[PDB]
Amino acid sequence: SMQDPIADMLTRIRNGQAANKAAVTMPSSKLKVAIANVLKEEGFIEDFKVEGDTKPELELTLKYFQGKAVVESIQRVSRPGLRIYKRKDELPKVMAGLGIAVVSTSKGVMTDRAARQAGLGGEIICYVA
Amino acid sequence: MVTIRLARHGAKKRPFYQVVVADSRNARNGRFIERVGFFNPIASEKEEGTRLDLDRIAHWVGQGATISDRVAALIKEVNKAA
Amino acid sequence: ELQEKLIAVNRVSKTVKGGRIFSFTALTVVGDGNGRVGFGYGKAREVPAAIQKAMEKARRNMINVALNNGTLQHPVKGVHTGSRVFMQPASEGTGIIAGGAMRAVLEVAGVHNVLAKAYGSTNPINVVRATIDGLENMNSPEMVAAKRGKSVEEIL
Amino acid sequence: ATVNQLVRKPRARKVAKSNVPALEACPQKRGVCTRVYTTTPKKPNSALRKVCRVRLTNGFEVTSYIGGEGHNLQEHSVILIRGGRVKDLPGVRYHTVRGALDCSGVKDRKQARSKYGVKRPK
Amino acid sequence: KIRTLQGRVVSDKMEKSIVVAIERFVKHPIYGKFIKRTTKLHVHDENNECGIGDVVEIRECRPLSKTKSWTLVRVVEKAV
Amino acid sequence: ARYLGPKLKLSRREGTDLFLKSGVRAIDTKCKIEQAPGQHGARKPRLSDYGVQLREKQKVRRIYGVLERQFRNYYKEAARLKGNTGENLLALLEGRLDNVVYRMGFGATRAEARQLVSHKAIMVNGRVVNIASYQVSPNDVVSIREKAKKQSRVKAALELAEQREKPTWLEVDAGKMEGTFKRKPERSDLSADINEHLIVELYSK
RNA sequence: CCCGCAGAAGAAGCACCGGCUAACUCCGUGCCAGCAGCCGCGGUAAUACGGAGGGUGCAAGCGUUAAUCGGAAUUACUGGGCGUAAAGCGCACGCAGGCGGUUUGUUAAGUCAGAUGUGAAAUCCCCGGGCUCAACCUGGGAACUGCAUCUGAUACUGGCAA
RNA sequence: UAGCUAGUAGGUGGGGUAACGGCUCACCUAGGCGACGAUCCCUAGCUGGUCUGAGAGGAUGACCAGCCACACUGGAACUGA
Ligand SMILES: [Mg+2]
Ligand SMILES: [Mg+2]
Ligand SMILES: [Mg+2]
Ligand SMILES: [Mg+2]
Ligand SMILES: [Mg+2]
Ligand SMILES: [Mg+2]
Ligand SMILES: [Mg+2]
Ligand SMILES: [Mg+2]
Ligand SMILES: [Mg+2]
Ligand SMILES: [Mg+2]
Ligand SMILES: [Mg+2]
Ligand SMILES: [Mg+2]
Ligand SMILES: [Mg+2]
Ligand SMILES: [Mg+2]
Ligand SMILES: [Mg+2]
Ligand SMILES: [Mg+2]
Ligand SMILES: [Mg+2]
Ligand SMILES: [Mg+2]
Ligand SMILES: [Mg+2]
Ligand SMILES: [Mg+2]
Ligand SMILES: [Mg+2]
Ligand SMILES: [Mg+2]
Ligand SMILES: [Mg+2]
Ligand SMILES: [Mg+2]
Ligand SMILES: [Mg+2]
Ligand SMILES: [Mg+2]
Ligand SMILES: [Mg+2]
Ligand SMILES: [Mg+2]
Ligand SMILES: [Mg+2]
Ligand SMILES: [Mg+2]
Ligand SMILES: [Mg+2]
Ligand SMILES: [Mg+2]
Ligand SMILES: [Mg+2]
Ligand SMILES: [Mg+2]
Ligand SMILES: [Mg+2]
Ligand SMILES: [Mg+2]
Repeated sequence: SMQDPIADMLTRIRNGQAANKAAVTMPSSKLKVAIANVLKEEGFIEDFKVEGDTKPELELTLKYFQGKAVVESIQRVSRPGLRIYKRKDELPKVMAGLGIAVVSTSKGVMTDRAARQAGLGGEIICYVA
Repeated sequence: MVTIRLARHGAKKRPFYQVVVADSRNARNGRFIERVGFFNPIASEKEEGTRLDLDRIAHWVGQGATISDRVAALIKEVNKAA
Repeated sequence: ELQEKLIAVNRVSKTVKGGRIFSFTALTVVGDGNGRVGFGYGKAREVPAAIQKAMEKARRNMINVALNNGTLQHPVKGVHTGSRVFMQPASEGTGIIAGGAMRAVLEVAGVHNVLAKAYGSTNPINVVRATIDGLENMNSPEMVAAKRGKSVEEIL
Repeated sequence: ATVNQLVRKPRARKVAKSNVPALEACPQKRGVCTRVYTTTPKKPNSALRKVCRVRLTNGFEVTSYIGGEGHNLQEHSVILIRGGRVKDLPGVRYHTVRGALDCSGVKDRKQARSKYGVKRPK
Repeated sequence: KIRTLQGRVVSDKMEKSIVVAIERFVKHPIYGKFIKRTTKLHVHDENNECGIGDVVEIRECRPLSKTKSWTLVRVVEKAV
Repeated sequence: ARYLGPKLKLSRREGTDLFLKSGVRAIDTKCKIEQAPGQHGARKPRLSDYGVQLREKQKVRRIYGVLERQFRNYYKEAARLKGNTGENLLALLEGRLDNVVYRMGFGATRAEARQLVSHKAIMVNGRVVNIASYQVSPNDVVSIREKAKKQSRVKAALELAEQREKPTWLEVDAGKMEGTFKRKPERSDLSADINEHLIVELYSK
């Protein structure tokens, strides 16, 4: 079954970028929408929309720069099999700060840099590069 | 009996004493309740060579701890110095 | 100004009807010491012809690497076939710490300070291919900011 | 491989087996020589290799190779044996220390004297 | 405001006593997985009021028997 | 605990002048400098990567007259210290008392400076210091002792230091035969034919 | 510890030199004697055996043996695999266990933040001080990645309700 | 090594201890522990630490300091804070 819906979204992004698709769609959820906001604010995707009321569909427009995918690697870190939680002083930085790690803190999901600046730790959703 | 005495540390021929409060039954370098200073009998000039936390000494003496004669001499010398 | 190093020479055989025919291979790496490094293979009957064929091939087939003051921008992993290579930046004065095949390519490319490790097969031909591939797949703050549509400090 | 599987059965290192069990984690062992003889080597090499059967102080009975050119050893000679096996000689896993209790330094050696128990010539 | 534990009743057969499970959620030292761990305690309940399956709050006190050193404070959700 | 063998042998093996003699004579008129020692010196060596690292380490050690155990301790200290490990190792070597007295010129060679230090002829901050590996500090003043001031070797050594380049970091008054170690030398103040990075990697192995 | 006397005067060895691995020639021997950590050497030109000359590496030490970790990502949590190289149960049902689509509320167990207590001293680390230097000794700090209690946060996970 | 356990699990009362307590006894209930490894067998003093490792770890517990145990072997009490 679909035990990990967040990983499903990342995989759709990864496979769609590999297949040079203009946009990708997936069933929505507030956690997915909250991650998509972080991706857009960090410039890894162009834009996103939510469509429908009874079965909301989330749609992300992917992003290319030199006919190349902006998201080079995007991997799930905390997974249902093994949850990962970091304290404020252990928040990872990916690609020496060039990328981002999405961290869910008590104040909503944000990037590792923002959470570090806000002095919080939390669950590590994924690494984006 | 709680007592305040010197535990001999340092190297051969260069004694360095740790002023410690401890139960009288334990070994000289054995388990101690608290460390309250140090004494250096070989210290050169411009080195203090003797530091005691007088407040802690007073606290423990008020609880009834005895004082070794050597550390009693140190207290008097320090109180004379300042 | 291009700097060139012979990494490995090997003697191969063909086993023709009359017997074994022996020929030699070379492995060479050339670089400008300032971010351009290429490798050539080179194969010939005699060792001098082999090393010469390799160097000429290496002068072309050369790529550019976004170096950072003689050091890597960020940790990178490179895998060719059975060799997996890990290289991460280090502080000035650390030296180039790496296996022999990686040592030559990093020296010639101009990476003065790197910590490196080779996992899997250490076959020189594939190790060099894997480290070059890893170095090319290493982006810089300006190009990542341009790609992400922001400024450098906004990325920091 | 799965973490769940590892929690139920942790990874279990293979225990290293020693190659000189008679020594029993000791640098050298003393023993008396039961029989001194010469045996032929394995297939690639051809020579007469001098070996001795030794009963060690711990009960173990082993065969120790005698290095160097020439030896004065016979039955009831007490010797010191150290680890190390002469590859092309099946069964032999130890070397007798020359210059030990009864093994004597090889006569007229000049290079590598320390290995063969030869005092420095005057 | 005292230290206390909450658990579930695994057995009520003994007279004036019960055994409770105080299962806790802890991370594994090596692999990092969070695993449930269960600790069984023999608990004292005067009035013999605790039935199996109840959730109970317990407190630690002086030894009352060879194996029993905890006493019941109150039953939580007595329904079974 | 010291190299008491022939000195120019080492320079020939390393292929360069190691300043093991006073300098009154051309080293090439003193030996076949461009040929390796021994029966097989004529052969040009095709030394490997381990070979080149080893040769650089030996060059530095033979320049300063230091044995390997002490040299390895210097590397550990340099690695522990903050900053560039290679430049720290050269700063530590320069700080040695024998090198310092040789630099201010109270000695024709580092061995000659070593004998002067060993025979209680050198004072630092007015205290006679007899240890060759003593580490000198900035603002320290190193002086020749009074009884040893009348040594003809010391006078001749000062004249020889004239021909060599004057070290920037240390200021010397020859009339008083005393010098002040003003500061730790930087890398640029030292010779540019030392490949310290090779030594750092050699201990990385 | 300081001063004086005499006189270079009383004071250098051990391993290695085929490749890995820094350092090569001659003579003896002739699948013998022997060497050997691994690959291998030796059958009349041996840089691999034995001696010599030369050289390299360490040095009041230098080699050998034993033992632990490393290299070994060769138990792989970090950090591996399973078509043919070792490796998918012959197949299925299924209890314990592991995992759980979406929305709201509540809870605050995991998680996170802060505070408090404790985490002996020594040791390791940082800045210093004292033995002529160093080893050694020593002042202050950091650390002791832990545990418990209290106070807050509600994203995520869990519980409860819909 | 898959079952182990009759003072065994709990309760009431008496005795006992500096002190709570199957610590002991009588009566009563029939329990208790175990697949989150009981029981059985082999090995072993434990820790701060030491060594190795980039780290995570691995090996280890000489010296120094804390705690335990033992004093030819087995048992027992006496005196005493
Ligand atoms: Mg391999
Ligand atoms: Mg085994
Ligand atoms: Mg020494
Ligand atoms: Mg060589
Ligand atoms: Mg040999
Ligand atoms: Mg010959
Ligand atoms: Mg050899
Ligand atoms: Mg030979
Ligand atoms: Mg070994
Ligand atoms: Mg390992
Ligand atoms: Mg494998
Ligand atoms: Mg097959
Ligand atoms: Mg198969
Ligand atoms: Mg099948
Ligand atoms: Mg099924
Ligand atoms: Mg769910
Ligand atoms: Mg569940
Ligand atoms: Mg909580
Ligand atoms: Mg401590
Ligand atoms: Mg000092
Ligand atoms: Mg200290
Ligand atoms: Mg919730
Ligand atoms: Mg919830
Ligand atoms: Mg009573
Ligand atoms: Mg009773
Ligand atoms: Mg009890
Ligand atoms: Mg025992
Ligand atoms: Mg024991
Ligand atoms: Mg490792
Ligand atoms: Mg242990
Ligand atoms: Mg002992
Ligand atoms: Mg006793
Ligand atoms: Mg006895
Ligand atoms: Mg007795
Ligand atoms: Mg009494
Ligand atoms: Mg009594």
